[PDB]
Amino acid sequence: GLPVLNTPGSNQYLTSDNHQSPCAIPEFDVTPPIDIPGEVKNMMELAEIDTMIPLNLESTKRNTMDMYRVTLSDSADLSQPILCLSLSPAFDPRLSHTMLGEVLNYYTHWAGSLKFTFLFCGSMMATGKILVAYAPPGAQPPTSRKEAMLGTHVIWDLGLQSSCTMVVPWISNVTYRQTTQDSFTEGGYISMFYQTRIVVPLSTPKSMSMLGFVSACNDFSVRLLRDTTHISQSA
Amino acid sequence: GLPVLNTPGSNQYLTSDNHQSPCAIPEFDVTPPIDIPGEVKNMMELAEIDTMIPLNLES
Amino acid sequence: GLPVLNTPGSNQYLTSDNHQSPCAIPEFDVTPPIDIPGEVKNMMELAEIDTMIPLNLES
Amino acid sequence: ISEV
Amino acid sequence: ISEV
Amino acid sequence: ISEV
Amino acid sequence: GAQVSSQKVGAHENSSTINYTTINYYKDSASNAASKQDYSQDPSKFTEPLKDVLIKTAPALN
Amino acid sequence: GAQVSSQKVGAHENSSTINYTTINYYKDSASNAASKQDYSQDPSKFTEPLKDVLIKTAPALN
Amino acid sequence: GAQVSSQKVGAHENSSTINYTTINYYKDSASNAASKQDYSQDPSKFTEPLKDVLIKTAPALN
Amino acid sequence: ACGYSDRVLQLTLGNSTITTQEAANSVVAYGRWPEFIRDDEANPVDQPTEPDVATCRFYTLDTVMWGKESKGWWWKLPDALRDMGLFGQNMYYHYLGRSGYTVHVQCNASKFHQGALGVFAIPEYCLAGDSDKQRYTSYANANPGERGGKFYSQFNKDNAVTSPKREFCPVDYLLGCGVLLGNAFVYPHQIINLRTNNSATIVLPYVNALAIDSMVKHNNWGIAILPLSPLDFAQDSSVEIPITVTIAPMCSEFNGLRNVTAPKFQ
Amino acid sequence: QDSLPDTKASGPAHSKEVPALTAVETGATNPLAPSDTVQTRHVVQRRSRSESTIESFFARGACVAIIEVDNEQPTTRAQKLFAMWRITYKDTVQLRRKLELFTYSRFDMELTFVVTANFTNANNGHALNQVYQIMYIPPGAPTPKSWDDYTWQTSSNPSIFYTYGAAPARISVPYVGLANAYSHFYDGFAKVPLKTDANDQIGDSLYSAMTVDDFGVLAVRVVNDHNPTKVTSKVRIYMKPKHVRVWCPRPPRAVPYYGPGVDYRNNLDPLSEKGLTTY
Amino acid sequence: QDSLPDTKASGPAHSKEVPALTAVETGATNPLAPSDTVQTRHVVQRRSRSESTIESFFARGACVAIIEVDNEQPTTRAQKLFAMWRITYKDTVQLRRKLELFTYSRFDMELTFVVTANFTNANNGHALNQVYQIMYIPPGAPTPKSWDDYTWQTSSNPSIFYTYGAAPARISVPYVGLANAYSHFYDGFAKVPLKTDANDQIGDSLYSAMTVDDFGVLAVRVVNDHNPTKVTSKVRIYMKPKHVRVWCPRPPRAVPYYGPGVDYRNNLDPLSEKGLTTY
Amino acid sequence: QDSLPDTKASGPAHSKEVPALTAVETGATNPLAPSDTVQTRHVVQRRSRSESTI
Ligand SMILES: CCOC(=O)c1ccc(OCCCC2CCN(c3ccc(C)nn3)CC2)cc1
Ligand SMILES: CCOC(=O)c1ccc(OCCCC2CCN(c3ccc(C)nn3)CC2)cc1
Ligand SMILES: *C(=O)CCCCCCCCCCCCC
Ligand SMILES: *C(=O)CCCCCCCCCCCCC
Ligand SMILES: *C(=O)CCCCCCCCCCCCC
Repeated sequence: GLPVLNTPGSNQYLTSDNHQSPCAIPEFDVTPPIDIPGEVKNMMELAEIDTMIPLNLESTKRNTMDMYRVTLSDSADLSQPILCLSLSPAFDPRLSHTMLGEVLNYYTHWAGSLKFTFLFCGSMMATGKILVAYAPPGAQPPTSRKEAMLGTHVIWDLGLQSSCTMVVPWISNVTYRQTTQDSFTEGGYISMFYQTRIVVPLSTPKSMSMLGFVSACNDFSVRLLRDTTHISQSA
Repeated sequence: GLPVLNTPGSNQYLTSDNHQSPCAIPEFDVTPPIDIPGEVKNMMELAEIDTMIPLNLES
Repeated sequence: GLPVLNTPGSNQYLTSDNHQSPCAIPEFDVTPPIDIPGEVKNMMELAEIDTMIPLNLES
Repeated sequence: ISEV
Repeated sequence: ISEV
Repeated sequence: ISEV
Repeated sequence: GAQVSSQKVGAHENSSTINYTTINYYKDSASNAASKQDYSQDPSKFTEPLKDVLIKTAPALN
Repeated sequence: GAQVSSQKVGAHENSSTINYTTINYYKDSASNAASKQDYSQDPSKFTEPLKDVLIKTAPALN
Repeated sequence: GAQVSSQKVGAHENSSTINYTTINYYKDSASNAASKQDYSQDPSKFTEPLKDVLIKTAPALN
Repeated sequence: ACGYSDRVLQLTLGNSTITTQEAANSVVAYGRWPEFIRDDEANPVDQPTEPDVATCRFYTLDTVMWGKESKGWWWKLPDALRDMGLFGQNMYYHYLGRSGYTVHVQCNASKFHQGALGVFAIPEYCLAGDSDKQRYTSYANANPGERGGKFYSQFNKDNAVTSPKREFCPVDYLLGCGVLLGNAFVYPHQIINLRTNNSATIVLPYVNALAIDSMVKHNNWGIAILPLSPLDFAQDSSVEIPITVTIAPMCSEFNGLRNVTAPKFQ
Repeated sequence: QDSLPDTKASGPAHSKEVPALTAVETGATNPLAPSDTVQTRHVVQRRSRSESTIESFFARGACVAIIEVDNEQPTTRAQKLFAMWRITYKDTVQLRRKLELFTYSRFDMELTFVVTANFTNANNGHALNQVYQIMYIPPGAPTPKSWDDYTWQTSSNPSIFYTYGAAPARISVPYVGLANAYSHFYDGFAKVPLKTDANDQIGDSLYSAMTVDDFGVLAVRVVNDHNPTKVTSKVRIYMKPKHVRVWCPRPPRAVPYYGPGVDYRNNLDPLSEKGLTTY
Repeated sequence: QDSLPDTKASGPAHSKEVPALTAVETGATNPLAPSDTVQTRHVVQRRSRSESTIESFFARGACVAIIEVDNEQPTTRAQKLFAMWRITYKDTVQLRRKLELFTYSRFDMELTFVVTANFTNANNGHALNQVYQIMYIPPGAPTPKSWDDYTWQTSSNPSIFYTYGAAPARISVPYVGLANAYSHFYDGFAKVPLKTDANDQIGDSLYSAMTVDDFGVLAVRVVNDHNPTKVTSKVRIYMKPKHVRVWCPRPPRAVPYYGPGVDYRNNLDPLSEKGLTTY
Repeated sequence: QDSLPDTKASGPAHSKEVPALTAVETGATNPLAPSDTVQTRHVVQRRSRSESTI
């Protein structure tokens, strides 16, 4: 009989443990694998895929097909923002439910660069120039193109190439931000403005939709697995 | 005394397990085998043998 | 099943012990260190530093 | 050992 | 042993 | 083993 | 006296040949666990007990 | 049959490469713990499923 | 993967160098016990943070 | 060299050829071209039927109309092709069948028209139903054939407990199955944005937990077409343009031959 | 090493290469990095995706079932002297949603059983320690009718004999699927209605359902004969998928589950209100 | 070897080298040894600083929390059927002061849980052995509202299932900080008030506080359904910093702590009375 | 390896060899495989009789 001494932790059960245990069905003839298309090796692969942003969560638009549609028009008040959004990929209502936001809600900490791609779904005869921007945290959130210009930005020119990508570069104090809302680990502001305006000819629709997409750049990573607030069950 | 930590499953009994246990009759002189005709190595051998079907199960 | 015999001290908890235990957050991506100025390797280093004596403890 |  |  |  | 064998790996992690180790702690072979590595055999003594076993493409009765 | 691997050391004591040892006690691979050393892959089958995959500095539509 | 080191022997029995053996059972380095073999350092960064560190037999102010 | 382009393609299968002057490249689902069951992955031991050119060719389904009110359209495979020529016959004469597909969705308009269609290829597209009753959608209703099914802007529960309709009630922003449409982009897809392209071309591998299966009992892929951005033209508040879906079976093979399956579709 | 790609030092640009412009209609996500649209410095990147590997994401014991069983005097009305549970990850929502981010899966399974008990009434004397039998009954095997009928003899079915107070019971199960992968979704039926059928009930199946019993049941009983005083016990089952592989990604469940299928009924409104130009 | 420097034999001196004189204004401590000012003999020094290494100084399990939880009939008023604790070393003073001899730190942490219980009232029958669930809830995760609501399903959160009477539960945690080191002190704020703000509440933060939840909470419950008779239980948490590294030394706390920050309120008089020329 | 025999690819037949006919009176079970009476494809058989050993 080998002399042993039981250490603390003995007979406990840890949900996070990794240990061997007896096989209840010994010598079972396992069905072998076949090469199924579409295998995933890591959850971040899903976050690298572009999904469509619910940018429009206004009273009558939310939880409707229109939540995905931002309206651009040849007669919009050019002084105003087209859209304003907080860089909080797991928490901000517009981002939190995208495939990115959803994967991030199963984790506590995120890090890395994000990229926003916008699609112009107007008629081909419609032209226009738009400014999309990102302001790192710490100052007044941009209310005018003038302020927005000073931060990271892309001036998108509408044309044959339908879509434009703005990269939000990882600019942070902390090595990893929280997935929850928190001023200490905040990420900044995203805003869009008209650089010139939407110009159409006659007999052309003067109002149209813009669609938006978000996904993570190859430097993106997440840690500390947690349960999501996005699902539950009653008694 | 070797420091050990009891893992889950400890002190359980699984009908399907495969473990060593003390021999209640030590040094017993076992009767050796003889070559008996008809040894079976696997249950499927019995399924390879033709048996007659009760095809007619009428009242 | 390896035959073992529990020695005294078994299942106790000693505040001064040094033992392994399961990691509650497996495969966690640890933030790496950076070279911060002022690292201390031993408490006696602090005692080698001159500090000012409260010599006058009169009423 | 006897590795089979 | 198999040291990987 | 690694005897140090 | 450690005994080492290869497991037949059914479902594989996203990580080859995997092994397991066995050691007998008791002198009586009865005390031992089951190896479960077992050899199979011919059904012939049951399925074809014929004096002159004939080949399947030929007439059973000749 | 002992298995030896290197731990990825996060926080380091004021004391290099550190190891851990694994031994499988069971014949069924199902009974085994998780290796957790896993290989990663290309998002490509998801992020770029194109017949003619084009290079990012060129026009997507040509 | 066994790790072997020498104990610093304080009180000695009427019986040389004595050893102890360590094996890590877990993949996460956090799970590991403390080595307690730790390197010491110079108080200098604290006791003498001078641009021109001067020698004790010479005047501190020159 | 010469003048070749992403936008101009020719697809030829059997005695059928498709030309497109305004494409947006083409997608191969999961990076996998259709292939036949390999001997080391085979399961039914019987010599398969491989009809080749007679079945692996372009079958055009009935055209649908896209208007300002259109909420979306959906189809299931193999079901949409169940009555398409010799493919249909092979499908119903055999217990087992596997097949990949080239999917070509067509929708042209004009430089002054506007709108955007999301075209999605979903593995195992399980849809939600009518009722309080769970998993109750009838076979005849789950399977529209060539006709396809439609999407809805909101969930209307089939109320008549006495004689239940036993139909699907697929709400558009929930992809008809309880998830959000914006994330449907993780599925193999293309977008027909009218200012950019006439069509979508998605090549589909056979995807399933098995190397082969009952085509009559189980649909492998679902084709969902939704207006990501609504149709619009000049000022005409009642615009309508056609959407035409054309599909080709690829590397089709069949096992387990016997008398024909005649499903009751009433 | 599993660290992510280092950021490259990138300078100003005046060129005909335009990474910022693209066309999502193609079906592809634009592969851009910060250096493609802004000036970047060199960063030696040390971060890693170790905790988001499929194994790591599922490497946790999730509560899938609470089986309640009683130990008391066998009266002659519906009692709980033994209980049965259809093995599934679907009686609970949390693990179900994680697995459902994928269409197909393959894995071995670890079942860990936490067993708690208590006294029902103020007092009828006490109870000696209980031993619980958890018998797995594979589809086809005789199911128990009584807490101590012959089925509990378990001569071929696997049974666990758990002693109250002992460390929580644990077993591992192989990949036992009839197919090469577990189908988390099945767009089909187990039967087809045919024109030549007598009633139309004959060809009727549940939509999306495969086999009737699918994986079988766990039968639980207290092996102890009853005390004078009643003891209620609960068996909490925690399952962990190990040595996992998954295929074909799916969008996460956005609205509450309505039974085993994809059906929805209410709270179809997951998204909050937020003004288009409000940060 | 880790023994200290041997004392050197030193003789008489009549010289221009003056080790005894110095100038503390420079900022330096005079590096003198006994041989610099007195005649010394040779001593072969065997003493060592082994027990004052950072690891050794912190290598001990310190009580950081007493979480009280009850197991009893769910009535309809504020009960303790489950409890939550914000993880910190600051609810206790002893370890807090040791760690606070340093500005920054890095370490893995060992948590050891001692669980005691007892009967509240004279008598309502007895209780069968209890199993305790300690669930870690990371910042962001759904917090429990009820002792048995869905959150306790713990599908991704780590939970410990402790059995009463078993050896005290133990786990190890990695270095989980958002920064390259744990800041024991933060001279700053989580928000800045800006001139363009609407109310001035918007930019207001607690001085020296970083994130709101910082490390999350431990949720504790008794998994057992209630007996007729009530059982009160207490979970004592002992934490030990292991594989420790510390930066920038600080003066020890001299007056009693007044909450999480450096604030003082009373007993600002640590020093005794003693006459200047009294030994 | 303990996997069962692979199914062989078998084609059409017009011959004097008749595997389908036999005589159970002999006491023997007819050793036929699917390829003896139907056209079969090649299957690399991976299944095993491991769980039915005594
Ligand atoms: C759709 C339903 O859920 C699943 O897909 C699903 C769920 C669980 C899963 O595990 C396989 C289920 C059968 C196993 C479960 C439990 N088993 C045993 C065996 C012996 C004992 C004592 N206790 N349990 C052996 C067979 C595999 C798939
Ligand atoms: C200023 C506050 O105190 C600290 O600085 C401080 C305090 C504690 C410390 O430890 C990290 C805290 C989070 C840990 C603590 C407990 N954890 C767990 C995890 C699982 C279980 C079952 N139980 N506990 C995992 C996360 C790190 C820093
Ligand atoms: C062959 O077995 C030699 C190698 C032994 C390795 C250590 C074995 C430890 C267990 C020994 C059990 C002794 C039982 C009396
Ligand atoms: C390979 O494993 C050979 C070396 C073995 C060293 C001793 C192992 C002690 C544990 C053996 C467990 C046996 C389980 C039946
Ligand atoms: C290096 O460690 C190889 C030598 C191993 C000697 C036997 C070790 C016995 C303990 C193994 C613990 C395995 C934990 C999963």
